[PDB]
Amino acid sequence: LALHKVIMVGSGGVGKSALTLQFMYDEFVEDYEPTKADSYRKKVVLDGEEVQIDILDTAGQEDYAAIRDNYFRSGEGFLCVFSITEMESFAATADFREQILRVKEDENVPFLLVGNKSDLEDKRQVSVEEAKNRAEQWNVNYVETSAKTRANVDKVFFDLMREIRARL
Ligand SMILES: Nc1nc2c(ncn2[C@@H]2O[C@H](COP(=O)(O)OP(=O)(O)O)[C@@H](O)[C@H]2O)c(=O)[nH]1
Ligand SMILES: *S(=O)(=O)c1ccc(S(=O)(=O)Nc2cccc(F)n2)cc1
Ligand SMILES: [Ca+2]
Ligand SMILES: [Cl-]
Ligand SMILES: [Cl-]
Repeated sequence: LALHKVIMVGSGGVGKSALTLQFMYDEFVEDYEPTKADSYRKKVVLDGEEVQIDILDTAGQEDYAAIRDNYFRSGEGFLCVFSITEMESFAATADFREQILRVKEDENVPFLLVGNKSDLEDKRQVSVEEAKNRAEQWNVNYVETSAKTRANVDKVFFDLMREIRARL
C-alpha cells in the first residue's frame, strides 16, 4: 500500500495534537502533553484506494538542527498549523516553511497552511484575508479547521494526501 508520510508542524498550542487525535480517534483531546511527539499510522481509503497515512505529530522538542532536518527530509507532506487566535503562531509559520524548503528543496512540496481553532471566531487575531494572502504567496491552499468541532479535519489530511499522490 501507498504510505503517505505527513508531518504536523507549527508553534506551541496551535492544535497539532488535537487535530491529529481528532483524525485518528474521533475525540477532541484538550490535555495532550505539550512536549510529547508521536507517530500515528492508519489505513484509510483515499478516493477509493486503500492507503496508509503516517502522521508525525511534532512537539518542538528536537533542538539539534541536523536531526530536525532529518525528520523533515523523511516527510512527504506537511500540515503547517497556526491558531487563528494567536497572531504570533501565524508569524511562526514562515519559519517552518523555510525549514521545510531548505530540506526538501522543492517549493511544490505537499503543504497546507492550516488555520486551526475556527470555532473561536470571537478570539480571532489572524484575518482570513491575511492568511489567504500568505497561502497565495506560497502557492499553497489555506484551510481553516477546528479540532473541537471536527470542521475540515478530514479535509486537511485527505487533501494533503491528494497532493502527495499527485506530486510524488
Ligand atoms: N477551541 C479549540 N481549542 C483547541 C482547538 N485545537 C486545540 N485546542 C486546544 O488548544 C490547546 C492546545 O492544543 P494542542 O493540540 O495540544 O496544541 P499543540 O501544542 O499544537 O499540539 C488544547 O487545550 C486544546 O484543547 C480548536 O480547534 N478549538
Ligand atoms: S525522534 O523520533 O527521536 C523525535 C521526533 C520528534 C521530536 S519533536 O517533535 O519533539 N521535535 C521536532 C522538531 C522539528 C521536527 C521534528 F520532527 N520534531 C523529537 C524527537
Ligand atoms: Ca502537541
Ligand atoms: Cl515518534
Ligand atoms: Cl484554545
